[PDB]
Amino acid sequence: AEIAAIEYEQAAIKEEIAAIKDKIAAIKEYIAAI
Amino acid sequence: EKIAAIKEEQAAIEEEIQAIKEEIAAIKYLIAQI
Amino acid sequence: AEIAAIKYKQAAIKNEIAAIKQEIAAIEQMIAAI
Ligand SMILES: [Cl-]
Repeated sequence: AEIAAIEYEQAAIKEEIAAIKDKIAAIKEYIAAI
Repeated sequence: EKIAAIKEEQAAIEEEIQAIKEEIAAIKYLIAQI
Repeated sequence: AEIAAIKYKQAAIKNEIAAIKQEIAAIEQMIAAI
């Protein structure tokens, strides 16, 4: 159950990273515009 | 095996994070320049 | 003893992600400020 809990947490982390990557791409578009 | 799978994923995640760290720094550099 | 290693790494990654998220937030604030 402890290992499963860590797996669950790692999933949230990967999900967060994906969101971060999206934000970086969006911010780069803003920089490209200016 | 599950512990090993988590450990493998952490290597990849840490690799992504280091790349993100550089992207964030680049964004700040560019924002300051323009 | 077989899990502590990935636990330490997960905690570390969580802090890294939290720090990056705050950075992006401030960056977005800077954008919304302009
Ligand atoms: Cl993790």
